[PDB]
Amino acid sequence: GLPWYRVHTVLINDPGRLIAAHLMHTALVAGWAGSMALYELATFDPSDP
Amino acid sequence: TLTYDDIVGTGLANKCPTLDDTARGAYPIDSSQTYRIARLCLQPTTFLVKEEPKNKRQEAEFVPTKLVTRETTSLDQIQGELKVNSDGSLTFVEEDGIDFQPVTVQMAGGERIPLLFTVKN
Ligand code: CLA
Ligand code: CLA
Ligand code: CLA
Ligand code: CLA
Repeated sequence: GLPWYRVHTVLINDPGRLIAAHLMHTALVAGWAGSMALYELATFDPSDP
Repeated sequence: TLTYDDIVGTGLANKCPTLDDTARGAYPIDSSQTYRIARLCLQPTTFLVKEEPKNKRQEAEFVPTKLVTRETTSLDQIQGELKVNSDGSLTFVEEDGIDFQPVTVQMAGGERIPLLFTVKN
């Protein structure tokens, strides 16, 4: 019986699995950038600055 | 001196005849001579689309565009009597010839603006 907020604690020690974590919140952000980036890009109108 | 089997492929037949730098030597027009034109050719390079100006009324623009349909642009083989009317000026009246090449350039944005490059009638 390990409650959820405590579930991300898993690692704390074992920096290995953790690297892969940050290695993700990092691959998840980067994505979002290119993501909405495309999006906004899919809508910005240049017609008049 | 060049055969079709020699010029085909170069995308040259779309670019037309030059005159080397031995020019500036005026052609002796008569006024006693009928005179006609043989294959008048217009090879182009710069297509500018006047930008549909935004509602504001300050100098509408003439943006530059990218060519799409490769080489299907130039026009020639145009012929017509070259009139020599009073005051010694020449008027050329085209009777026929290949002159309506349809081109489509890509505007500033993504617009595909198509016009009918032509010098007819
Ligand atoms: C030369 C020494 C060195 C260098 C240059 C780095 C660099 C980095 N460490 Mg790091 N680290 C080091 C020593 C080093 N560390 C040591 C000695 C420890 C403990 C012993 C750690 C423990 C540690 C932890 C816990 C974390 C980092 C993280 C990071 C990254 C944070 C920024 C990032 O995410 O950008 C993004 C990076 C890029 C856009 C490109 C960088 C990757 C390329 C350049 C490397 C080439 C790929 C391949 C060969 C793997 C390389 C591994 C190696 C470079 C570390 C960054 C790449 C964070 C991280 O990135 O985790 C995923 C993180 O959470 N480090
Ligand atoms: C300032 C930079 C920054 C920081 C410090 C963090 C920190 C965190 N992110 Mg994160 N993230 C970021 C930028 C950042 N992020 C960016 C740019 C993206 C791209 C969208 C993400 C996408 C992302 C995802 C998908 C997840 C995280 C998660 C996390 C947390 C990992 C563990 C945990 O949740 O802790 C504690 C975190 C909390 C208790 C949540 C606090 C967030 C509050 C402020 C938001 C409240 C609810 C939300 C705003 C609206 C509800 C929407 C609806 C679905 C209910 C940690 C707090 C994980 C998480 O579970 O939540 C953080 C997770 O699954 N992040
Ligand atoms: C290395 C390659 C690279 C390049 C050239 C860029 C470039 C860009 N990213 Mg980006 N990004 C990258 C990797 C890269 N990213 C990676 C690997 C991730 C995920 C790991 C992201 C996640 C990300 C997000 C979520 C966003 C961007 C965004 C951007 C754009 C605006 C960001 C900016 O201007 O910040 C200017 C300011 C800084 C770069 C610094 C701010 C943070 C500082 C203040 C932290 C301080 C550090 C600390 C104090 C260290 C100690 C200081 C000590 C030396 C004294 C810009 C085009 C933004 C964008 O709109 O693009 C779509 C955006 O929202 N990126
Ligand atoms: C800044 C980065 C960061 C990181 C790496 C962590 C990491 C951690 N925090 Mg934490 N925390 C942070 C910021 C961060 N926190 C901030 C800014 C706050 C106050 C606002 C907190 C408040 C907090 C509390 C009270 C607790 C933790 C706990 C923890 C540990 C496990 C908790 C857990 O993951 O829940 C799991 C997360 C979920 C199940 C996600 C559900 C919660 C919301 C609804 C998710 C919403 C986020 C998601 C929808 C999108 C994210 C968007 C992003 C922009 C936020 C873990 C080591 C726990 C701990 O270790 O015990 C002391 C714990 O009890 N944190």
